[PDB]
Amino acid sequence: SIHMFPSDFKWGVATAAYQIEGAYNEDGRGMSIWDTFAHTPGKVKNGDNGNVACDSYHRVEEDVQLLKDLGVKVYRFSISWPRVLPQGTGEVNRAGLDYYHRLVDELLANGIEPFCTLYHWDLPQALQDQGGWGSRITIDAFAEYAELMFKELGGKIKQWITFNEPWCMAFLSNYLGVHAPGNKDLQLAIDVSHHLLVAHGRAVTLFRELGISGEIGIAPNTSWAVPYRRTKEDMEACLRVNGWSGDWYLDPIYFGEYPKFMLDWYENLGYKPPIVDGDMELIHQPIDFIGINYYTSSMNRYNPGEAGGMLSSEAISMGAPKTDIGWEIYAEGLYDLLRYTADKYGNPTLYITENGACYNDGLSLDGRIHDQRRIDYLAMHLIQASRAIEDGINLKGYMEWSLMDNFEWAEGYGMRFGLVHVDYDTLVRTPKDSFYWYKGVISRGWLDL
Amino acid sequence: SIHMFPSDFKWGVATAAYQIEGAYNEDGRGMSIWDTFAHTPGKVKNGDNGNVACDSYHRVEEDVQLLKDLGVKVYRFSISWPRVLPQGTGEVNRAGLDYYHRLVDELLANGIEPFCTLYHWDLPQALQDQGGWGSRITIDAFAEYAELMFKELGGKIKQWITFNEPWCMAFLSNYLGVHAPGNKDLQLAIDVSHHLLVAHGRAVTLFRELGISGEIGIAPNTSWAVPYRRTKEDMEACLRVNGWSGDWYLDPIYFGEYPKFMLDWYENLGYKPPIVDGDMELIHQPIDFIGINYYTSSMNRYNPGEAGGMLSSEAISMGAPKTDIGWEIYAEGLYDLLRYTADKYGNPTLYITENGACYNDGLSLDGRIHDQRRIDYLAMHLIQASRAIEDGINLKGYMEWSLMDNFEWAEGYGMRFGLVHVDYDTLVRTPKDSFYWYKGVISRGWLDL
Amino acid sequence: SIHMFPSDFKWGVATAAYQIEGAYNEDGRGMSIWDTFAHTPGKVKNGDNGNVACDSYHRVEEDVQLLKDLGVKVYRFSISWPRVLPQGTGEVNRAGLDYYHRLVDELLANGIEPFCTLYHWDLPQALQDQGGWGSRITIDAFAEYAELMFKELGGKIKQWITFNEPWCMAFLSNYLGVHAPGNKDLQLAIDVSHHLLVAHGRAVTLFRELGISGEIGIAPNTSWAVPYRRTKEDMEACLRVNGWSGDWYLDPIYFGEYPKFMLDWYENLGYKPPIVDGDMELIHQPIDFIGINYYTSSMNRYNPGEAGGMLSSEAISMGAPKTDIGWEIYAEGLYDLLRYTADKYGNPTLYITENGACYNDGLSLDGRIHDQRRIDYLAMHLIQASRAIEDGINLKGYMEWSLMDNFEWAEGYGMRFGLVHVDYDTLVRTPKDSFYWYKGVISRGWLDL
Amino acid sequence: SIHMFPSDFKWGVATAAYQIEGAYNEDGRGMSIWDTFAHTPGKVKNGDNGNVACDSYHRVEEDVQLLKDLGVKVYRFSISWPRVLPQGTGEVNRAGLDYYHRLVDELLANGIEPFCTLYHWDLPQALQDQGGWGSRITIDAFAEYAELMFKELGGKIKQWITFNEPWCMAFLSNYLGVHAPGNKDLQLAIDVSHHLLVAHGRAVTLFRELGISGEIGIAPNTSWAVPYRRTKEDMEACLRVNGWSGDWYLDPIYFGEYPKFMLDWYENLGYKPPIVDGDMELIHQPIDFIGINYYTSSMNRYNPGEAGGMLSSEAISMGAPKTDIGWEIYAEGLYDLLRYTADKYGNPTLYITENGACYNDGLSLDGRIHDQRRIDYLAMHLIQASRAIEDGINLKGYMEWSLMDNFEWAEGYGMRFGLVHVDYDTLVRTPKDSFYWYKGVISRGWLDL
Repeated sequence: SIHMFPSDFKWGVATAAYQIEGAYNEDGRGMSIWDTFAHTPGKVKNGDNGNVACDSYHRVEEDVQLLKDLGVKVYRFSISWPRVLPQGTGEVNRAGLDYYHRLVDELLANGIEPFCTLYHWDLPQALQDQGGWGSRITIDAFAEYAELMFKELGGKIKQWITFNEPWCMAFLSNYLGVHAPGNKDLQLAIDVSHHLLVAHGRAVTLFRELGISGEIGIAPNTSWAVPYRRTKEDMEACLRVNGWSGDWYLDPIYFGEYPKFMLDWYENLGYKPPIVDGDMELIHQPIDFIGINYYTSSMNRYNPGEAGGMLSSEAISMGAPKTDIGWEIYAEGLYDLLRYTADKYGNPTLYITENGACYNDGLSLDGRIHDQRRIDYLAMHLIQASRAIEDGINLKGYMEWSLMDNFEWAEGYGMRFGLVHVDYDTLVRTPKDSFYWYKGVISRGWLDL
Repeated sequence: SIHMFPSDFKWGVATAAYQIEGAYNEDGRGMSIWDTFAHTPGKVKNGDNGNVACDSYHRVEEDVQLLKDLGVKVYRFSISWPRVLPQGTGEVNRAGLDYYHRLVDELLANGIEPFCTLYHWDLPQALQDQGGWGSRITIDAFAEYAELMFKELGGKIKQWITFNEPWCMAFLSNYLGVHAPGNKDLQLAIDVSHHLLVAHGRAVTLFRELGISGEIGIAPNTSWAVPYRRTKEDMEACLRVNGWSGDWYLDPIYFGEYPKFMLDWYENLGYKPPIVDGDMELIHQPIDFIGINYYTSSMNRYNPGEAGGMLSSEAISMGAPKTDIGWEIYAEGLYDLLRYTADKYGNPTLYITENGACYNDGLSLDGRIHDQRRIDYLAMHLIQASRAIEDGINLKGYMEWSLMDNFEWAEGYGMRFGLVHVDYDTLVRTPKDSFYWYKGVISRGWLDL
Repeated sequence: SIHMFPSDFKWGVATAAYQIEGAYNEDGRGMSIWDTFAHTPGKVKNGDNGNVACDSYHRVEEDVQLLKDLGVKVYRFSISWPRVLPQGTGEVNRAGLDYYHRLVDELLANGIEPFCTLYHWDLPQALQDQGGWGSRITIDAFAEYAELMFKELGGKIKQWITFNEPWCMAFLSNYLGVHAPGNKDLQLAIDVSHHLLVAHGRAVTLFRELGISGEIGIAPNTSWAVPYRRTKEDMEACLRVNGWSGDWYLDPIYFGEYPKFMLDWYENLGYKPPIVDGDMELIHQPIDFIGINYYTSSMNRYNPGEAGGMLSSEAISMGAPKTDIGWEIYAEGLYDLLRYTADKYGNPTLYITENGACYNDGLSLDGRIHDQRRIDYLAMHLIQASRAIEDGINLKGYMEWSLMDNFEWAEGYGMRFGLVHVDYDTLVRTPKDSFYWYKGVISRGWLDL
Repeated sequence: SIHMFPSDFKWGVATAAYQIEGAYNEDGRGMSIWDTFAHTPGKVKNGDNGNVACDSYHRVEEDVQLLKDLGVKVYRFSISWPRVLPQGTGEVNRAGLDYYHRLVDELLANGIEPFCTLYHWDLPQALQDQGGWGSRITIDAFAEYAELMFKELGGKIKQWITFNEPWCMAFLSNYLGVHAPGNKDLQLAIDVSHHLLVAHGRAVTLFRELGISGEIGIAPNTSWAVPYRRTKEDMEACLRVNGWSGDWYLDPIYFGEYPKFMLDWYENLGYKPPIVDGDMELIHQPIDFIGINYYTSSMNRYNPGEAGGMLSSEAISMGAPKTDIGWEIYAEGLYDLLRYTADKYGNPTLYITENGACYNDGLSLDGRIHDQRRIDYLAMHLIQASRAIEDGINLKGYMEWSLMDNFEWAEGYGMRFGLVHVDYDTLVRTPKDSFYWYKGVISRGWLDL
């Protein structure tokens, strides 16, 4: 069956600074909360860290070569805040900016549109020492940072993302303690969520004031959940899942207010966002697009007990196949999420800023990586992406997650999400079968599956 | 995650006369349309036929042993019409009835509840020579047949199914020409559908009049389809899918009228059911349960062109994993179908009379059949079955399709659906891993997946 | 493509006394030229002999069981002359006749038609000591032998073959010295050819006089050859190939004279058949059928040099695939041979008395013999057999060579021609995949290939 | 057996522009009907296209190196019409001509004789927009094209072929709709067949007028068929097979008239070639040779029903071994075809312009491709080629199909016909075992098989 895609569809791939760059202690780069976290014994699996990663800092040419070989039209990457402003504010490290300029220049020179992500969890340790995202001071620092990048790369980059996966940097980091800084405080997580949103709003305003042409948005990893039973309590239990991960950030931006149902939920628990008068108006700035980061979804039901958790929404195994990282495959969730976002936010421009599977396939004696499982996963989701477009949703692009295997945060290097296999011991890069497959999909513009 | 099942849940397994029995030309058994079809060159793959099959006719003890080893509480099987009435009517072949009595006695002796299926596509050739289901004469023959079985086994059997998968015996057989008799006439298929329904209604009436205690119903293989786009035309295109395969038979029974939308669809094409005055009232007889036969579902969209077919409903590949027979795995469709049936028909008693996967796994040098794929499939669907029960649907039982590998109709013996591996050359039966797995599920009454 | 076969087509399989029986020195059996030959160092590969073979002499029940499992309608076997008449003449060994009666009775009891072959190369050593087939005395001995068998088994057997593969027992044995007795004399080979024909004629006459109902014929292994070039000399070179192996025996029977072209060829070399006045008339007796033994054919060209040989007909490799015994696969040769025989001899009743492939496939760890190569070979030839029938040729039956692996004469036990695998060390018989395949072909009566 | 070949035998290999070149959108190359076809969803398997192919456009040196390593004396390639005349007529793209000049120069520099093929299905889309070969305008365009190439490369190339496989570009493309343009109209296919023949005749005339020394011919893929039964109707059914694919084109050229039997066949169906007065005389121009393209042949029989098709000639499976693309191996058909052509057309100069097998063998861990099946196939056919020469047929050369694996039209890249393995993902070329084998055959000039 032929799954068609628009002629002007933006095919791309994405990466993240700390996950691929390496050279963490070079050319005046300051430490980030992740350098600290990774260096802390017991925080990352096997004691892995992004010290070297894929060494992309010294392999701009190699990165771009993979990109032009893939035939990608858009490349999404992030800027390492500590690399341009080691202290988060003040002294500008030109050596860092030089790298990003060199990268962007190569991209442009090869017809690849840069999709820059300002913040991808690598907060400068200096700012963290001052309270990190828990302090409003960091909001100022981010505004300074954003303005700097807008002035530096704003003339070459016309695709900007303020924060990538707000829930992960806020709740998974400050509430669940799985990601840097590694705190376990619900209120703090809510504080961080509020401060990042204000920082975002201010960044959007600056983008507009600077008159720099292009688009700017935010990329939430809106968690999806399907109602176990057709009950009001189950549907609401599922609404809270996408509510505390996506709606919590998109609503203040689009409507100038946090989602009511979530506010009431937190309020009943004794939690409220530290809203300083004027904040909501700062956050309430029109953005050009929403970045959808999808990987999986669950089947939830209302449960007031421990099984339901803070959201009293218990997930129930569908018995579905899982990726090597343990996530269930529910391709239909992509369509459901896109449909939801399109309905609620007035069908704005949507870009799948992240979508991929974790499959640890290595090299066969063949010399190649036969990751059919990744191909199958991607194919299923691209079918849902095409479905959404056919269903009138404004999906303007798709960027599969991870160009190459990288530092998978707390999981270390064990989990592989890339199209290009990276042997971390020899740093040798070998394009997987999925690479060549995706290349063909991009070339054709359609899928015969 | 623990998927619970009611204490009184009827766990079972099913088979079909011509698919396992064998001894087609023994003890006075008359030929059926399938004996003829299978014997016709080019009709069945490799020229396979149910002459011997699994030889269950001579292995009653072996069959029952597998059943008690599995721990099954219910066993669904069918009666070979030509074996009890070689000419479809008149002379009663007691040798045939003896077999069924011996089987039923063994079942009862081992605490296994018989779930008898009167008609499973094996129409006596003698009746086919007179026009088969295209002639109203066959309706009389079936009424005679039903009455005979009700009087013979009615005292031991309290679970009766008139027709199994009406759409298959009607449309796939007389419209698509894939199954016996192998005709290609839409109107004829509609005629057959009407006549089988009248025969069903008359059989239900007889069941009531004979005062035989128990339950009686019909088992449709209601094809499921998911709307590609959230469009009225797509939703209607999907409604026609379940409409011409399930609603077309259940509506005349529950409401005393064919589904309006289907009537109009056929009418516009110049097709109408041969309704003789009084027929609808004969069909409109209350049944005790609905037998749900589920295996897969599709994703359809409206299409007036050839791609849409007669129903102008084009199926679009989900890119989902498929069984060895080529059917996509869409476990959620089970829940959707059960939910649909429960809503429309007043939440009647439901029994999943068929559900399984076609996986051709053979014996490993291990000596066992490691069919994890079948286990995974079953597990996923049982999770949906439990979901339905949790969602208030009256699902009272589950019977996985095929106790052992058998004659898969037009596919011959190549496609394996059973829990027990059957080597057709040596007729040796070896329980697969799925057998032992299902056994455990039945024993526990729940599933930890 | 469906290759149909007549409803009354005689499906069968064949064996040979010395190749399967065993018990060479039991129940008063006399030695044959093959017992002597095989016992002679250097005559048979590895020093193998038919002392035990498949031990079919003690396994009548097992033989017949394989036959009824195969679904064969006709079974062709041969009578061990030394087993019924140890000295070739005189004293009758009733113990031997008892075996054949027991075998025939079992066959008849299971609906298997016996196809008896009087002579299959096992000439009694006693007669060989008197000159063997080189002496006219043996003609008398054979007449006595034939009469004995006709009187003994004539009431149960209605299918008789006097001599099997005359060329092999004559030329390959007395001219090439590869088979028993192992002589190298062209004239002697011609003498033997003449004497066996007279013995045949006399046997046919006796068959008629005894009034025993049934059929009687001879089974030549008419070697086929295709003209390399469309030249008269090449066509004649090819005619001599089928001429000295088949025409040389069939012509005296059908026309009462040896083929002219062959007579002239031998005459020019100084060779002539020892025709005693009256002989040709004795040989010129009407037979009921011709037994065609086909396996392969070649591509020949005229060559007066050594490469052409005695017949000045040099074979040229077609580069075609070969069986494990080294014979090229030329299925079309079957049709060509049948067509030739049908044209020349007035389209008489034809029976493919031998056709199979030598494939040494053994048991896999599977426990089965996956001899797809044998299946493919048989299929190709059965397609040609069906072709011949469609082309109006009177082919009334097919008997694939070797029911089970046996003593392959000079090749010993190394070459396997059977449908049933025989482990010569343990004497265990295991039906190969070809067995089950052929069984299906016989059952259907057609072939979907 | 030694199969000898003449000392002056022209050993070669062949390729096709769109199948290997790549760089479809470079140096001003215009689109062809195949670029369009391949780019159309659902037209080519997996959505493959000749965009890159083997990238031979940028690898002239590599191509020639393989050629000199193979020891080939002749290299047959085709000119991409859209590459020299992007619009089919008018503006000459010198960049395209430069490539062909560079290739030809390298060939000549290494002692390799160029065998140029003007048309190999890649008709300029511009001409197709005007009706393509259905319009007589294209005849003019081809005449202009031919004249251009004759003037450009005529001084270096002395071996010219106007059209390659006329039946494929005509019937398979415009009647069966399997190849570009993809039409289904018998009359249109007949129109195209007529127009290409006129274009051919005009091209031959130009070749003569320009006084350019050398040879010029046409290469039909005359389909061969063997009579199932020795019946007149079957023989005629087989004559139509080679008649509508080869005789239909060769007769107007050699005799100045379409084959009578074919004319009558089409006429009875209501079809006639659009013969404009003077056309037959234009086509009736003496050619220097006939290019025989052989791969397989069938066994046909007369059949007025659907099974017989338009030609009422039903093919019957020989059960013979097949190549990986599904074609039966019938080596003898080569000899039969050559013999037929030699008899009918006055034994003109013949060149096997195409002959090879589709075997998808890839690299073993050995690092080499052990394609013994291709070697066996080639060997068998070369034996028939030698046979033809020995039989007095004027076979002056052999060119095995595909130097390297390439874009197999509608089959995409999945089917491999080359002597050199091409990994389409890495574009790495690895000589297969067949390469080294063929090299040896060319070196020796004979074959010991």
